[PDB]
Amino acid sequence: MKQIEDKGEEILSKLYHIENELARIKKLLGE
Amino acid sequence: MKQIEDKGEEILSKLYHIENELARIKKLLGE
Amino acid sequence: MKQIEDKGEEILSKLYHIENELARIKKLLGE
Amino acid sequence: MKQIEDKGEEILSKLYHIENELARIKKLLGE
Ligand SMILES: [Cl-]
Ligand SMILES: [Cl-]
Repeated sequence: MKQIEDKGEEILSKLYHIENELARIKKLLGE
Repeated sequence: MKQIEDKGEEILSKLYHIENELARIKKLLGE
Repeated sequence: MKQIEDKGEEILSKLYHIENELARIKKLLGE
Repeated sequence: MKQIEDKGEEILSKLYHIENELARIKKLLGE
């Protein structure tokens, strides 16, 4: 189903957002 | 598919939670 | 499909793991 | 389903990444 495929996409998009958050936090922490 | 939908909802729920927890951490570190 | 349902489950399980990591990090940071 | 499978793989890939990034942060904070 394309509804499921589309949900996969949305999920992935949230994971990229999380990775951007982490990139910021790693710099705040001087990593 | 109704079950997959429930798993899709639970997953997005958790993702938003994680995003918000990381946003609170970034906010606190920036202070 | 049950293959997709089972993948949903695995994904969720990783999100719980992430939440546990975060719980630890929030305490390290005195939140 | 082959496409959903590729999205499932990309998602798990990202999750492992995030888990490892958070593990490195917890390790560094505990030092
Ligand atoms: Cl995509
Ligand atoms: Cl489950």
